[PDB]
Amino acid sequence: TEAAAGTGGVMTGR
Amino acid sequence: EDLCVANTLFALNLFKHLAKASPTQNLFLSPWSISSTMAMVYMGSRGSTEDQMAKVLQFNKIHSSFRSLSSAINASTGNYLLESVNKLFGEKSASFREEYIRLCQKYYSSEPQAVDFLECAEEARKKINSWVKTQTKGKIPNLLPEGSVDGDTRMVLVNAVYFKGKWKTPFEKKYPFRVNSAQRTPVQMMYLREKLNIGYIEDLKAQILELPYAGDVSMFLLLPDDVSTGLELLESEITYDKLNKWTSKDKMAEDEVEVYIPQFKLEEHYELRSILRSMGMEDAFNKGRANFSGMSERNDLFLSEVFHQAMVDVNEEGTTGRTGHGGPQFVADHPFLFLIMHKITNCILFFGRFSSP
Repeated sequence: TEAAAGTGGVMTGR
Repeated sequence: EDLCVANTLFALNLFKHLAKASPTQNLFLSPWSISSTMAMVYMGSRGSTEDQMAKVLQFNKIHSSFRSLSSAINASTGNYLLESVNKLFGEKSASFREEYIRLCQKYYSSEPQAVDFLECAEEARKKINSWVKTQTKGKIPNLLPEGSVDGDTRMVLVNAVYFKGKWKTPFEKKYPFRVNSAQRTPVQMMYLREKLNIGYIEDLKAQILELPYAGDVSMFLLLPDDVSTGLELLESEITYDKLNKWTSKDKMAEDEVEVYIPQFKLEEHYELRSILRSMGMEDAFNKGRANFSGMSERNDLFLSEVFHQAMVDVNEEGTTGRTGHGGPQFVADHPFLFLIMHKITNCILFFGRFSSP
């Protein structure tokens, strides 16, 4: 098995 | 004590909610990757935003725990490739709290780096995606989709995870897979006859099988005995208590098992805001109400979205004369759940639903 993942949390200005 | 319990509770609740959005099609994710990213976000949250995130992530010493679990997952082994890496990309003109940057590096080794979101957001997106691509050996090439970052983007918190292992015992590449009550689809099967741990979870009316990789990582498969995928009961009733009892080191009994599982590849992309909101993480995503003053003293940030992309490629690769068929069979010719478990930490690295070849 080859497995991979990415997660990206985007913080935005207000 | 199971030192990965919060993450496992989160993983299962997350899967239940994602299944509301996607009840029948193939599903695949890394709950570990998501927990790590969200832990870094949590570190910057305050007030009600913080209180809700702690509830949702099942934290009710968190940062030191992630550092310790991460160390164990990343340990050099010789048996497989396994890497988990965090990264913080921040707007170059922004002034983040020095303690946030320091503590995020301490506990997540996120090597905080400045980029130009304010004027060159598309360039910043490309750079971030390239970093993830490198970490994943080319397997996750475009984590952040078009439009996900713009001139108002201030920080992107990232986790990448990569695993490559070989089965302890190779399969033999040997057909109709029952997708639903109106559809069967041919699939390439892999066959193995070997001493394996197998059991049955009565409460979930499902067989459970452990397939070990070389080293202390395994895949566990849960296979039910409806006119749709056949997974309704299993998905609705699975809980930490019910599952952990069976994935625990020595519960199951080893026996000679004849296994047939499909050779398969999955690639799935998710946008988790709606899901996390439904789970109770509302204020973080509320432009008006979010409190990330832990990240920025000006309290001028909110969480816009959480992107996740995951893939898996399952094949026969591993490290005579028997004719009887009196014993256990595990024939995965209909939908099943599966998870890849780091045995030392008891952390779920990957979790999925295979339902459609």
